[PDB]
Amino acid sequence: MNIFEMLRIDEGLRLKIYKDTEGYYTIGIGHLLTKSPSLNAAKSELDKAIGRNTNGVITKDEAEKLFNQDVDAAVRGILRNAKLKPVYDSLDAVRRAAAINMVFQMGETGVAGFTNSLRMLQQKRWDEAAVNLAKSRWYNQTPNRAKRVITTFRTGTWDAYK
Ligand SMILES: [Cl-]
Ligand SMILES: [Cl-]
Repeated sequence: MNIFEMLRIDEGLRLKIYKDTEGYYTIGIGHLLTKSPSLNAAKSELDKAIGRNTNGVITKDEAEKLFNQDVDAAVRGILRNAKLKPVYDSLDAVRRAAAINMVFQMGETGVAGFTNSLRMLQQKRWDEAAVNLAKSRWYNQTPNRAKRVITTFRTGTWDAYK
């Protein structure tokens, strides 16, 4: 298991513009196109992202190229963020994958607001972090995904994903 296979389980793969759990236009492997209610705005964001006239459909290769860029972008966002980077550096390889999953889902700014959880993760207080991570809109809106990510931070294994 790795970050790619993890996010592929959590996000799915859809080759046509769809709305995500929040109602936002999305395509591929959780690639958010726009928060705007306009499907025309989505299509135009999609065209720009892929570099051709898509009419709201992309191929598998194209969904995987977006995925690759997005995983890369989430890593680079962790490493440039003063609050995330120290936590990430302190973690083992499995729990690093959990931190990436969270940033991919909710952005660097969102994860950086989990101030208390980040401190507990940094101190390696796993059971405590997991309890605090769960007291969140994140956990209440997407409980099954959030449980898998929280289990990863708690155990340091891929058990929630097998
Ligand atoms: Cl893009
Ligand atoms: Cl969920």
